[PDB]
Amino acid sequence: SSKSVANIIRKTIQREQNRIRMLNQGLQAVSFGQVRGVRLNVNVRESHAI
Amino acid sequence: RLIEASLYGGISSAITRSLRDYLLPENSGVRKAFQDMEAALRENRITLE
Amino acid sequence: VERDEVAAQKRELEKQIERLSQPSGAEDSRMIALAERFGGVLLSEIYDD
Repeated sequence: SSKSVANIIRKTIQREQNRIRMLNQGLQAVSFGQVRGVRLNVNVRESHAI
Repeated sequence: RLIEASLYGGISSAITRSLRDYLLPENSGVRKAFQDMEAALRENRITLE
Repeated sequence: VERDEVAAQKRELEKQIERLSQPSGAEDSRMIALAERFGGVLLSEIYDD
């Protein structure tokens, strides 16, 4: 019930954010014309954060 | 979609639309607990109908 | 008698299935709360993958 569900959801979210952050680093400093880097921006929706 | 988008090149429209569907794996742990806990009610409701 | 015996098998099957359900199938009745009441993590969950 309650808190434990929130904790498993939070840990899953945290793990996904961290893995994305690791993938994200391999793409730093890639030169394509005037583009110099690429990222996958991950964010949490407010209506679900509250 | 992946292969042909690579073949022709460019920022694929379809990949861009459904980005979460492509980049995130689906996790069962959050769900199956509640499917099993929910089971007794589901059977009862179906029986009543 | 045949009805009751088959019922016993079905009950055993559901109990067996239920043990493997959630969150990382274990003695979930108390273990999840026991896992958070100390600053720890369930070992079976560490070896999920």
